[PDB]
Amino acid sequence: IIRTPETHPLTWRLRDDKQPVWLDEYRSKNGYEGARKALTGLSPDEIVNQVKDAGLKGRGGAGFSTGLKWSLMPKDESMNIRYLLCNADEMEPGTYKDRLLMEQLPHLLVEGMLISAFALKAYRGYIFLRGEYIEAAVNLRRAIAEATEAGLLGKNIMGTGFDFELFVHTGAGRYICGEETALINSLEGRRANPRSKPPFPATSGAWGKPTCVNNVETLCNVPAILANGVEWYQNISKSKDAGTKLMGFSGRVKNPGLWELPFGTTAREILEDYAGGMRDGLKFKAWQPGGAGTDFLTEAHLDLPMEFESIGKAGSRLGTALAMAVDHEINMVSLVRNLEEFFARESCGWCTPCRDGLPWSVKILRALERGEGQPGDIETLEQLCRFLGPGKTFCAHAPGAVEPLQSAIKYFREEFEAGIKQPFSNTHLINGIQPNLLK
Amino acid sequence: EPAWQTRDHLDDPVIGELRNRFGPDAFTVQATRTGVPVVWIKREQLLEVGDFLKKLPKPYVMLFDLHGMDERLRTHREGLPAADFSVFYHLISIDRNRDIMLKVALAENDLHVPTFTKLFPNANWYERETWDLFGITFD
Amino acid sequence: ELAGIKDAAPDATFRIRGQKLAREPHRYSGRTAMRANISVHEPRQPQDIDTMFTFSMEGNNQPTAHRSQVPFAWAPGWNSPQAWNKFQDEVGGKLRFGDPGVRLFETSENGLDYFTSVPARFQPQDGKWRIAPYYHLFGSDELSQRAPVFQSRMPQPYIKLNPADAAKLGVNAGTRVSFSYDGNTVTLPVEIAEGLTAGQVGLPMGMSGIAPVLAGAHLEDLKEA
Amino acid sequence: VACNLCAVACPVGCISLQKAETKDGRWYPEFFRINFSRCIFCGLCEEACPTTAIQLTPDFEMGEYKRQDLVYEKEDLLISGPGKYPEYNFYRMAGMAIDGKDKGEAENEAKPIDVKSLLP
Amino acid sequence: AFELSAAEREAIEHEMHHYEDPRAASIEALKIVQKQRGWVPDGAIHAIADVLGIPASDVEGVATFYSQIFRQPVGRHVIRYCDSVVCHINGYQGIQAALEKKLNIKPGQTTFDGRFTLLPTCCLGNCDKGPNMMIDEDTHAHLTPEAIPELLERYK
Amino acid sequence: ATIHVDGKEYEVNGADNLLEACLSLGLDIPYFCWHPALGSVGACRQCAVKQYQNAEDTRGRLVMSCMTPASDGTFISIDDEEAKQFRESVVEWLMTNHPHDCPVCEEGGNCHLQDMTVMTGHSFRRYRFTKRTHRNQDLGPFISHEMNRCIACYRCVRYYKDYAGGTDLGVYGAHDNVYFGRPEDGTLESEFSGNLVEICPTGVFTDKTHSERYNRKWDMQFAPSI
Ligand SMILES: NC(=O)C1=CN([C@@H]2O[C@H](COP(=O)(O)OP(=O)(O)OC[C@H]3O[C@@H](n4cnc5c(N)ncnc54)[C@H](O)[C@@H]3O)[C@@H](O)[C@H]2O)C=CC1
Ligand SMILES: Cc1cc2nc3c(=O)[nH]c(=O)nc-3n(C[C@H](O)[C@H](O)[C@H](O)COP(=O)(O)O)c2cc1C
Ligand code: SF4
Ligand code: SF4
Ligand code: SF4
Ligand code: SF4
Ligand code: SF4
Ligand code: FES
Ligand code: FES
Ligand SMILES: [Ca+2]
Repeated sequence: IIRTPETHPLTWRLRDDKQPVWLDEYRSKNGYEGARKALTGLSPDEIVNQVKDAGLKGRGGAGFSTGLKWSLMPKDESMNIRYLLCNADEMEPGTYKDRLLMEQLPHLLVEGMLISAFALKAYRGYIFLRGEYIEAAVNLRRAIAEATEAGLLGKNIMGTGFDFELFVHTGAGRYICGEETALINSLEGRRANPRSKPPFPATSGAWGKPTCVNNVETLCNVPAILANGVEWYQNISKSKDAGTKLMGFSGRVKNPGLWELPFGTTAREILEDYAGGMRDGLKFKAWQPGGAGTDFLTEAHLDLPMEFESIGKAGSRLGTALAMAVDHEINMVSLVRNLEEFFARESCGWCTPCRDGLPWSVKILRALERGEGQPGDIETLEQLCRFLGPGKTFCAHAPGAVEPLQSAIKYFREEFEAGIKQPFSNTHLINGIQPNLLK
Repeated sequence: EPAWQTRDHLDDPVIGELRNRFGPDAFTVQATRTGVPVVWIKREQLLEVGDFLKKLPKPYVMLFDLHGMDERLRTHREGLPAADFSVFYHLISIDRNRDIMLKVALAENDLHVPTFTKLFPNANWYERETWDLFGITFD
Repeated sequence: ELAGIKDAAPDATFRIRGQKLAREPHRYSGRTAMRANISVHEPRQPQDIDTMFTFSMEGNNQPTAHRSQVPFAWAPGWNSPQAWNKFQDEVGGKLRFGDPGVRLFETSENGLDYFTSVPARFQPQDGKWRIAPYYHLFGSDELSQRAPVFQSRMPQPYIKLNPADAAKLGVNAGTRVSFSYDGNTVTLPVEIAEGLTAGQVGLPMGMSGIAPVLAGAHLEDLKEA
Repeated sequence: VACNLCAVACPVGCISLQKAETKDGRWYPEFFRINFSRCIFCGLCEEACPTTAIQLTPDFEMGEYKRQDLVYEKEDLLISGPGKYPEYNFYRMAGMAIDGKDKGEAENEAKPIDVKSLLP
Repeated sequence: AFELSAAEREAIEHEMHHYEDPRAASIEALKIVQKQRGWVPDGAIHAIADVLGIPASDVEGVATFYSQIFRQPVGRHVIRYCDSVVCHINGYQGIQAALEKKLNIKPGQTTFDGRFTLLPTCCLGNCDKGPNMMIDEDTHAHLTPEAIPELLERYK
Repeated sequence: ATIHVDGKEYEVNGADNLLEACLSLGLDIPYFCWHPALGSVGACRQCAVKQYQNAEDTRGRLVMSCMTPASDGTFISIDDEEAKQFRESVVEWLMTNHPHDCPVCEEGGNCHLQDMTVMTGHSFRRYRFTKRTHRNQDLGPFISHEMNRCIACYRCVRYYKDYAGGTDLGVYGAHDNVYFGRPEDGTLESEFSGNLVEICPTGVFTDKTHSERYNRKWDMQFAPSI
């Protein structure tokens, strides 16, 4: 499959031997042209408005528009100290797009942070990276050294007077650190408890200073916009969500992989025309569109375009757009138990409903797995779904935790009914006391 | 609706009869869980209300109870007339199978009520006990 | 000058709608068994002719009672120290009818003059040790050291020395030195206080055997025992 | 466990007791006296006991010559067996650690997990 | 008895050069101590607190918060197998059973000779090549239960 | 500022949050992690009410009264069915790991968690699984430590570190194994560490000097003194 630079702005310069692209090869293949144009011929407000009217949305999984997030930075000239953070955590199960993005294209991320830091007037930049991406860390550090030697980073970048210093902050292995306020707290050397918003990090983020946090893929989408223009970016696809997106299917398919597709590409083309469909002897049962924190969908939802509004209207989320396919051999109770065990052991412990209700769901699903389920367990799971939604917990970790549970209860309830075998028993008999026989 | 719900009993025909006889501003209807219509009557209209209830088409013929209450320490007196003490009169009409609780508010210094013995003779001992335990004088 | 103490608290005739203020809660227990070993007959309740409080539960402790002296916070449904929220006008503010206590004096219209007695600088004289006061929250108070639970929290009695003074005396940290004050030789172990200025020796005030009036005094023949 | 629930639930207020603690950390009454000249034998203390320690037994022959001898101390109340509830033990339910029962050894309780453990 | 080495201390100060607050180098200081000594001992918390100028309670809370900072002693090699949803679909349980059979230990435990420490871990970002295992610095994908003891013999 | 609580109009301070404004009016909202001297953090998720956009609104949304300002023209409901159910669910979740310890606990009869368990109306247990446990620490001669009773409301660490300025108390651990205490056994070094016995809404931090000769709150003869 040919990857022209006009329709594959991110992955057209990948090498066929899966090797990283360094500074000379990157600059030979139209590298740092958008950074040069932005830093020389464009004001920071012009770059912010260009990203805004290009329609670039957040690729972290929420779909918030990046230009509006950049526009809510304070207009006071007294706040000269500003921070740009790259959320290179990518700790969601089913998500592997940032690893491919910086393990073999680090200079794209470096250029994107350079452009975003000039646009945001960000004096410092940090790449909050997970500790498990060692090769990505090595490639990013080598690319930072190469860009500093070439004058692309440091003091007096391109002679324009703009000074930008970029660091890589390798994390210590916790899933909640991907939350942007928890990311800021972890960057400050604290426990990664998230923060209540308002105030948003644009007003008071890292060390009280104005801070903008963006995903790896958004910052990789930035230089293509700055180099080729807005009119090219809006004409990539005829959909509401502008630009391309890294989509792909994972789990017992013929080609579990990663491709760059325009928005509006239906999930059946990703599963069959790209991933090759299910493996031999396996039939399709369900799929999660955007990682471990999204609602399950059935075969009837496979003919749906992978946009935010289209997947949102089906009772799920687009998320990271890396779908995971479940075949008929996988029990839904075991899968949801694995998901909830992950979500319960990756809680940050701050707020009560997640911290004290995800283990209850884990224990209920464990009881349903071994057939020790008792009546009222699924009603308890449904109430845990209802009372861990948005606004009930301090952050959005627990709504994403309870989305697969409620989608599996909705679509595959007969597998959950099969675990309830024992009668309900919470009390043991105490001799000499007649119990209250509640009918 | 459960039997313990708070009701004002404005659908009671005695409330409408008292509205048509004494006027809407003459007394205050209190919503309680007693199950009975509680009407706060002004003191100078107490014997008139007693005569009117005794001369109804289905009269209130029995003074079920008559006693007092110290309202000085009562903090939750919302929707109630200002009172330091109060005297309540529980009256039963057997023909209607209904009953009504009249309440007379009293200040701490003017603790005197017109006596109820000309309408119901059990008010003798009831008012003697109310004077004994609360200090309310019955003229 | 002490005429304001009359308005500190209301007198013993103060009542809340005729009743006194309760010292103990309404669910106080054991009344017919607290003294049953001494005598099975219940004694007379202790009368308080001095103040408006009573030695019983037959009193007023309503959160809406018009008073400033609250013996304890309790509300129906609020048994914790969060009942003080019920006892306030607004939560975290003042008491509902004013906090107790009255200032004896107001701010004067005119002030003092400048004190021209500027002292001379501290000169470390040979053979005399200025007693620098050291205070401890557990131990300096006269009555708090008598509390037996404090002796685990009360520090050991040391004496503080400068590194230069300790090197001049040839003493280390932890060794015992003896000093005579008013013809009384007492020995104490030594810590090395780095921030203490030379020519001074540091004594913990209010301790066992160290009176607080020793602060600012001088010491003689402070030597290793 | 000297929790004083029976003393406060007594409508006569004829129970007096004081909490003491052993070196292992279990609670017990330092003393326990009931003024049986005041007690109305209403069983509210037994109803309020969360350990089934205090019990009302089928015994009515309690006549006395002096009223001071109707004050029964802990020596006159503590019997050698379980009484009407032969198997209930509160300290098997409680989370407090005592002798013979460390943390996590009670009913429906898991072993304590250290914060320094390597598991996520 | 703990004492920070000179190289550890200089690396810590170079880390606090990167931030406007010295507290922000606590995670990387703990990681430096962990890389030098395998884990973070009890006195390392007070040493890092003394160097950084922050209380030791915050350093202990950070060390106990993060799963990749080990406050208990581990073996010379740490096996971390993914147990998330995609590797559950790809069958990590056979890999875990093979690991428990070869090492004769449960997850979270250490081999009797101190060579291997078996640990579950969250998604490694390699779901398209699952199941995945992460030994000390190397990630291994496309795992099979037959290749587990062959793979384990190259880590002496 | 004008608020409407359950259809009744109230005049409050717009600079206050909804929880302290509603507690100043005499209304009862359960809460754990908010203190008047410490401020609002939105941790325990117990103070939930239902806020409406306007007067003619029926759906609403669950907000937290400690984290919501009591601005002018606010419309909230405390006795809403969903808010009551969520507050009872929060008490139930806190009660899943709580030890059966009230008779042998020095906070009994003086416990904020007891009052809020009764206030939310939660008296039936349907959780049938195990409860997490914690070892205790020796915190010195004044404070007794019992970490099984913790509800992870972060009042102790907020008071001790932000307010009192102490250094040796902190929060350690993770998802449901959060531990509140010292990094090692030793005496609490703050001169105001004794306020933890009233700051903590549970019996984790208790007056050991009182715990020697312990008696319940209802059995005390109290006086106002200096
Ligand atoms: N590894 C991954 O990529 C993971 C991604 N996610 C995604 O995270 C999403 C939730 O992200 P959150 O940040 O918790 O929620 P969110 O949707 O509220 O925030 C997303 C972005 O929008 C910005 N934003 C929203 N409203 C704003 C306003 N009024 N003013 C200023 N900025 C505003 C935030 O600053 C943030 O950068 C989920 O939809 C999920 O798909 C979740 C888990 C893991
Ligand atoms: C529990 C949780 C975990 C998250 N983890 C990540 C993550 O690992 N990587 C990421 O880019 N965003 C993550 N996010 C989303 C961020 O909050 C935020 O949307 C993102 O870092 C930047 O937004 P953007 O999409 O505009 O770039 C997470 C959100 C939540 C609630
Ligand atoms: S939902 Fe609450 S406890 Fe869970 S990760 Fe978010 S803030 Fe932490
Ligand atoms: S039975 Fe006796 S001791 Fe027990 S509560 Fe009743 S009166 Fe008190
Ligand atoms: S007898 Fe029962 S209720 Fe009374 S103090 Fe002992 S354990 Fe508590
Ligand atoms: S802290 Fe409160 S709820 Fe917990 S055991 Fe003690 S009294 Fe009971
Ligand atoms: S120990 Fe007490 S104050 Fe601290 S978080 Fe736990 S319950 Fe709250
Ligand atoms: S689920 Fe195992 S690598 Fe992602
Ligand atoms: S008091 Fe508001 S969430 Fe805790
Ligand atoms: Ca006196």
